Amino acid sequence: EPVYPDQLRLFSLGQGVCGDKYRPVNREEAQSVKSNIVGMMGQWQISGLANGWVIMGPGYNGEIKPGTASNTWCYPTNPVTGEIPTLSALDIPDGDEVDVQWRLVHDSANFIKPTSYLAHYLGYAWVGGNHSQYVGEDMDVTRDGDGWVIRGNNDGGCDGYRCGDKTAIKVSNFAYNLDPDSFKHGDVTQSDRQLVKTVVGWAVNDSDTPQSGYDVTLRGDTATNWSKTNTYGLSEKVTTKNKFKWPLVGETELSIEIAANQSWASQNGGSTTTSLSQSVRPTVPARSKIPVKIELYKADISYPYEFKADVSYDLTLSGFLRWGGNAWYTHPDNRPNWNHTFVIGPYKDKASSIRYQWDKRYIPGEVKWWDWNWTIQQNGLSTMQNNLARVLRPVRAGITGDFSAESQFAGNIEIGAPVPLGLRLEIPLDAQELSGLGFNNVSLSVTPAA
Amino acid sequence: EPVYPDQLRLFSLGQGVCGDKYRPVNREEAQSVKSNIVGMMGQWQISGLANGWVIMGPGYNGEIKPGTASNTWCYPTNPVTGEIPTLSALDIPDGDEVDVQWRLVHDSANFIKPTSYLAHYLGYAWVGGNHSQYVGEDMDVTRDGDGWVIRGNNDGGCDGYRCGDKTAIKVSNFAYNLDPDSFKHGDVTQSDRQLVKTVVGWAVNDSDTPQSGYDVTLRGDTATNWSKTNTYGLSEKVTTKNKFKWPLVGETELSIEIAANQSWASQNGGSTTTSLSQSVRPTVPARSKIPVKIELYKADISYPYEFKADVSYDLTLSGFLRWGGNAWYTHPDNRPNWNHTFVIGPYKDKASSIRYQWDKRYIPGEVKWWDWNWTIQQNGLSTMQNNLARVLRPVRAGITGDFSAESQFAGNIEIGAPVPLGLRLEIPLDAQELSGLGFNNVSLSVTPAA
Ligand SMILES: O=P(O)(O)OC[C@H]1O[C@H](O)[C@@H](O)[C@@H](O)[C@@H]1O
Ligand SMILES: O=P(O)(O)OC[C@H]1O[C@H](O)[C@@H](O)[C@@H](O)[C@@H]1O
Repeated sequence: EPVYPDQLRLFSLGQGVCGDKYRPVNREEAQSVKSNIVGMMGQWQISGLANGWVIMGPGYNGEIKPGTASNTWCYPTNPVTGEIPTLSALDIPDGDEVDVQWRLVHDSANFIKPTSYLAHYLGYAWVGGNHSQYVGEDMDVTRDGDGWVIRGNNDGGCDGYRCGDKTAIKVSNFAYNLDPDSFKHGDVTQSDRQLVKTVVGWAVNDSDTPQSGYDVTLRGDTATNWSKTNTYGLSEKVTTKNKFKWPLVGETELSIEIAANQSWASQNGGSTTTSLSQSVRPTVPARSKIPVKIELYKADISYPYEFKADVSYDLTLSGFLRWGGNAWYTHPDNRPNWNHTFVIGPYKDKASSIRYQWDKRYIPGEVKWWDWNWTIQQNGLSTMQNNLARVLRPVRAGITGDFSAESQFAGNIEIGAPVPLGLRLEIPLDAQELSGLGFNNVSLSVTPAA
Repeated sequence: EPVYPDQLRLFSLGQGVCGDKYRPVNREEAQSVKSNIVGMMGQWQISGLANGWVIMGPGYNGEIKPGTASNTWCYPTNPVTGEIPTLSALDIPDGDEVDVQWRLVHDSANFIKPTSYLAHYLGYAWVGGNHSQYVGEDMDVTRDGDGWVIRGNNDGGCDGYRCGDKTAIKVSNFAYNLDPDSFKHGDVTQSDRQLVKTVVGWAVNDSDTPQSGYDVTLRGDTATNWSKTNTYGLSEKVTTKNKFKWPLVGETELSIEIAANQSWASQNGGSTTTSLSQSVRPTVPARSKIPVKIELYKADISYPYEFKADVSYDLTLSGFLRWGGNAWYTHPDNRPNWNHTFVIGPYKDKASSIRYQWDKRYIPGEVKWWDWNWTIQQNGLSTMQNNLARVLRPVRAGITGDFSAESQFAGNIEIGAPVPLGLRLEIPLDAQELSGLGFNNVSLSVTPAA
């Protein structure tokens, strides 16, 4: 009965019209998940709803009001019910890699219990230590190269058929993707925008024609010099998927690009040369000159910073599958030894994706791995939704350090009131002082706007 | 010449087909704005791109690959160009409201210049004081009953036609919206999650056939206590637009609801009954009892928290429009007194929103206030873009203080494997003892899942 916004589909077939298998979303349903729908919309997008209503984009504040639209937000006549909720992220503060993983995989409520449950619901046998009669208790977490293994304790002996063969949950292949958008910074340790030099003068119009087609344009270059630290080692293994420019704090401007596919901890500063470029379209009255000034600045900035890195890992379940109750699509009854890897994080393929397999579980052709319906048959839709929501809970780790920059730049060429006496400049540029100041190859040139 | 996510439109018109005036987005362009496109997509939606490529929705990690789809992501053959960039937030350090307003309107480079320039680009006369030849200089900032007034110093004489009639920029109707997603916190002052009692016992199936039709259900209730402080008083005037759950720090799951349209400072919390209602539908074999166990915990967390509140305000330009040079759509030529207000912040209506006007500038019927194509022609596109980008640059204020919570709760009901001898329970519950631990009206009962 809840509308799942991740199942909406937009059609462009004319007023109130959906493609085969879809039907228009109504004003009340769209109200119930309103921020999800708007967030799936373009700034000024206006899309239709049932029965003469439209929802508007974030630029209009996601307003729902009567109106007509040739494109319509639609919802399946046969939606997939019982989606797996997405829980709030679990944030792990910055530390060394081993310590960050440890806080993750040794957490009984958020990792050991959920994943052991998962094993157990799929029919994996013996998911717990010998010191508990409950699933995912008495579980030893031990290092395995760059990951970990969690497996019931095996001290002393046991009963049960093959009871010594505990199921293992191997956590490996951790990756950490830094999210630029998660940037945050503590108090500005140091800040100041300092007027270093002013370049001042005149542009004259020596002619009868009121000159006004020309750009006047500053050129030249300077440096941004920056550095950062990394408080812990996890930074050695952290990357960012796409390059981004270091974010703007306050009234400064830097040219720092962080690069993709390269250690966070191996990008600790350096000197990139920003570029001077300002232009200005002045209109100059009948044989008059105009005052012209360009302010040159240096700026320092420094603060502690925090980004968050999305942690992903592979979870491999290994053990035998029980006679007369397991969830492999072929329902083997011979207790074969099994190994399956689920990718916990960004999707890699169908076989390794609980979300895919679960969302498609009513499509017979798609069921080539686990039989999720069987697990619902066993435990109820509820229990599975909540277990899987926990298993899939997003994990982030804090990546921290101190940041520091200084850069130089030029303000906008500023233009004054025209006073009376193909445009001409009279704005002295002391190449040598500027160069001494750090402003190199500076040049002022006049050229046409068309 | 980047692709503007805003101008993307999805068409469902068969493989490869766009609506008139649009063209398919190619795989390189999809790639450059991937997260934008993916965020407009159903979980498993697959959508066409140029030349037999497709992009897949978030469930598939935004993957781009060869494929066919009957809907297509398109882009205009003639896009609207020069979108006003969106700069990162200007961050004002927490203070009283008077401190936050003071800091904002007195900021020359971030407020006085850009607003002064904007008024000058629109044709307002004399945006500047007597003691400077430049726009947005020698500007007095005075208080006008409530908000502010920025206006050229008018002391001693001035030259120029009508030069005593200085344009004024007034700041007023401030508001402050807490952005929940801007959360960060300081040192996690104190944390801990402690077992206070284990309830154990049995559930019996005395009947001859297996039993799967009963929920075993825990009831009762516990208090949750949380408190927050407010370092400053801007907090009295902050609101959130929508309710949100206090965020999850640490491992701890606590339930807290910040309500909309209610002062931040008015919600420092207190004590809130939460229920322990919990349920499980076990399957007990013929003639058997399962071991049962419920764990009871207390947890507490505390820390300095920090959220950012968006500052929004009305910006009113008052002065006369120059003869032979203004942006009002009718281009008046009689130096009329003009007052116009823009809403710097969430959209309210067309007249008072720069972004809307800017973006719709090429629709002659939508030009009923300012002529932004004329501003572009007069000053150049880069210059207006950069100017408007400074005037629309988000301003935020830090909302800080201390957070603390105590909570009690039960782990899920756990079930052991069936051992041989609706459904019967022998699980002790000492009314008193439990109450002394902060667990009230505790009960365990069995009912039909129907
Ligand atoms: O019934 P199966 O397939 O042999 O499972 C073998 C074992 O699996 C589970 O882990 C437990 O219930 C054991 O007591 C059981 O004997
Ligand atoms: O005569 P107008 O064009 O109405 O403008 C009057 C004055 O306005 C502006 O502030 C300046 O450009 C002046 O040089 C001009 O004299």
